[PDB]
Amino acid sequence: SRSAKAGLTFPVGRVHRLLRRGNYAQRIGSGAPVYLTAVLEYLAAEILELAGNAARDNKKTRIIPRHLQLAIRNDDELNKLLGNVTIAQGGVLPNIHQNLL
Amino acid sequence: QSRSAKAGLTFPVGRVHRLLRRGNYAQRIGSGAPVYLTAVLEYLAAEILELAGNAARDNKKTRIIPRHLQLAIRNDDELNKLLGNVTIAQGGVLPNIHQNLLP
Amino acid sequence: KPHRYKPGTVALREIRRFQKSTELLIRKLPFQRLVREIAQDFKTDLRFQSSAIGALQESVEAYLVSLFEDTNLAAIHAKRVTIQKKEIKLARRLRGE
Amino acid sequence: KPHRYKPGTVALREIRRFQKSTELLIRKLPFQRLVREIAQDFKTDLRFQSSAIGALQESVEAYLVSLFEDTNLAAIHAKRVTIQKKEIKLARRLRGE
Amino acid sequence: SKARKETYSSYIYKVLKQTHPDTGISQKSMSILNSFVNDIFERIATEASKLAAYNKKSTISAREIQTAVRLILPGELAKHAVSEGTRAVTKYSSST
Amino acid sequence: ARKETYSSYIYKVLKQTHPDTGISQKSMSILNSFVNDIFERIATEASKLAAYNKKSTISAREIQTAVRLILPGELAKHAVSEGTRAVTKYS
Amino acid sequence: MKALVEEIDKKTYNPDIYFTSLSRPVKRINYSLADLEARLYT
Amino acid sequence: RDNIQGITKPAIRRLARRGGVKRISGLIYEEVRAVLKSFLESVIRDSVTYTEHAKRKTVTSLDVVYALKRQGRTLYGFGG
Amino acid sequence: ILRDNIQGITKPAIRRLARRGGVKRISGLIYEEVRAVLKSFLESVIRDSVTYTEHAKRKTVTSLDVVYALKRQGRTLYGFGG
Amino acid sequence: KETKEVYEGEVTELTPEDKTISHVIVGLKSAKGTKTLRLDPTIYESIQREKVSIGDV
Repeated sequence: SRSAKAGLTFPVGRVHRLLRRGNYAQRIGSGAPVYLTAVLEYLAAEILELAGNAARDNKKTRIIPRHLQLAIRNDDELNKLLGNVTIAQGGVLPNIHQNLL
Repeated sequence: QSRSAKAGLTFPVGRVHRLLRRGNYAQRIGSGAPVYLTAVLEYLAAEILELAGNAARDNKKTRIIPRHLQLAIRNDDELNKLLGNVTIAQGGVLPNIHQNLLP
Repeated sequence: KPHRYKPGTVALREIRRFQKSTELLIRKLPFQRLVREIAQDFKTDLRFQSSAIGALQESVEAYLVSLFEDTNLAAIHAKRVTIQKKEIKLARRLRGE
Repeated sequence: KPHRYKPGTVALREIRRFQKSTELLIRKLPFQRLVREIAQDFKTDLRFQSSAIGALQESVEAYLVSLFEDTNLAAIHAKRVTIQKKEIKLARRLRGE
Repeated sequence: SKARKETYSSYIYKVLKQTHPDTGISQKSMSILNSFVNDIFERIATEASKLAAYNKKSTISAREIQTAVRLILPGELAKHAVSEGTRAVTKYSSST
Repeated sequence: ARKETYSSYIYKVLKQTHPDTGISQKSMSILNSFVNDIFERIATEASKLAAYNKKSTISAREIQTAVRLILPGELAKHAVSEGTRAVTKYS
Repeated sequence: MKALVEEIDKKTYNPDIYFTSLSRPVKRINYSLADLEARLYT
Repeated sequence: RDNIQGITKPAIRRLARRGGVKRISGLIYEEVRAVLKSFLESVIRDSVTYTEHAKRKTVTSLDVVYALKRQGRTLYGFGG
Repeated sequence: ILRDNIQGITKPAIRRLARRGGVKRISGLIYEEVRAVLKSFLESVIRDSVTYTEHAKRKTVTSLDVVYALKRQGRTLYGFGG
Repeated sequence: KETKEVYEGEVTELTPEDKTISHVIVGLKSAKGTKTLRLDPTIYESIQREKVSIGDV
């Protein structure tokens, strides 16, 4: 496939066929699914390394949704990117007010 | 003769059907969907025309300023719930005076 | 000599207890009869899957938690620790509702 | 015998005066040099049409009016008639910003 | 110097003559109405596209416009719009 | 019946980043909803951005300015750098 | 050399507290629950 | 008949403990119960809309997730 | 023209905008806080305007750039250039 | 060829900073601007030599 010669992991044919059958435009370029798999691979690698270190903080070798919830909410760009997204079984942040102490 | 006059429509069906064809929505487009869309847009546009028309009739003017459309939209509950983020230029605001600020 | 806590202690350890738990705080059967009760007058003789009930209960629980946090900050702005009805109307209206 | 109004009268007739007017309250030249000032460090040697400036000034004016209404209700919740900085941070933060 | 542009001026003027043929319309409010119809066209069109994509079908019919109008509008506007829309569609298909 | 997911790809990038920590099934479904959502984000922004230029062709320019417009400058900067690096290395 | 003249604000400047400061970089944030609750309860 | 009273007062007290609330007044359970009563109509009505459009008598998880998709909430997890 | 055009917004202008919102009494930091919110807002819209202007291969910003710039943010500004 | 800096204005306050070893902030009120500056004790000593006060150019 053309993903290995370009340094990609996600396939180009599935994204290109999904853009063809997704009713977006008449003509589809050849570098657009490569760019899309590059952006999705970098972002998915970012969530994988942030949730991976968040799983490394609580001394567990498995990723629970609370680690992904704290990994997304603890980052500013992920909270600004996704502010309305509700994560199931992720819990909330330990936010304790100062005046209630 | 167009198909708008035989169906009781004002907006054209060919412009909406061609706009749905070239708008990249789906592969197959039905024949009753632009008629339904011109029916809904004609009823809604007639609603804004009659509410802004009576709002222009309230201030004794034979021309529709954007303040009449602003009060006609904001005074209705379904129009305010439908469009709550829409900013109208040169429409002004509503005369909302609080009770506790009065002497 | 009875052993009683002062008012304000058990709420803090209830915050420490429930804030570490990801479980649902609403039972399945009153939410089931409630969802079927709202679904009664819309369409008669409907069916619900075993899924799609903890999704409504999950979004209701988390959305109500965020509403209690925004309303809690609204009560913090009033320089008191008690939540009031005007705090719910204030934090409900200021969110765009 | 000078004729002076008590404090609290001219604000009400200013509300009655400006709430009936749909005109813009910001001049065109400081908003022009302000828009060009923010547009200086982004892309050098840009051009602006005669339009698309009263649109930014219109959305800025109406959005700031709605922000002053929500902040005004926030100051109403504090049981006073004065607007404060924590009211702007409260009504700004509670709108999702 | 200008080729052509498309607007809803004559249609809004015709419905204006159908409702109240005394009051006139300014040009700017006509542009606001053009932005309104041009926006709601993208609303019902986009909701028809996503609603057609949800049913795993490639055909957009009056059913998708009917449930789309019923889902994006309040019950009064979707009720009278569904009644007048089905009246215009069923009156249209009866001519043949 | 068949279904499509990103299990092996997320497991492969997991083996590329930290090949010790495992992933649960539910968080894998959350990541599938994430990639499936951002795919519709950049795809829909590419559709509207292609519709704004009166063109019927979607190229890497629309994905580049679309990523530059819907993301913060760090994620759009490194995503634009790595994306142009993968595209220019591909061509 | 040493400047005999120094421009200074009234509100911002204090003579005593002197402060001077300037793939993806990211500040280290501990994801531990007992660390954050240990910080907020001390 | 009156399944809205199935939500107990210690349940709203525990949901107040999740939000960081120390002291709770009397009308909080009634106001929260009313907001929940409007919310379940606001989501459930769209669920019956998509269920009626889908030609189905049983509501699935895709109906709930796609029902919360257009409202900007984008509920993940079950049926994504 | 290039040096501190943020102070061009006058204090009676913010006072008149407070009169439009129904505010009776105005404190001191309201003009600075409102000026800061406006300063962030003009960057938040104007940055997307330079984004669409750079994508459009144009050196002049039009009304469609502003309306389409406010389209994705959910504000949907009507009127000029709809 | 060399460049030099020129400062001028009406003296508003002569006061130590807030704590001290005795330096003086001199607030020079010009027409088009108002700025405060901190000076050395030698130029402050010449300021004491010129017998200036509050409101002297």
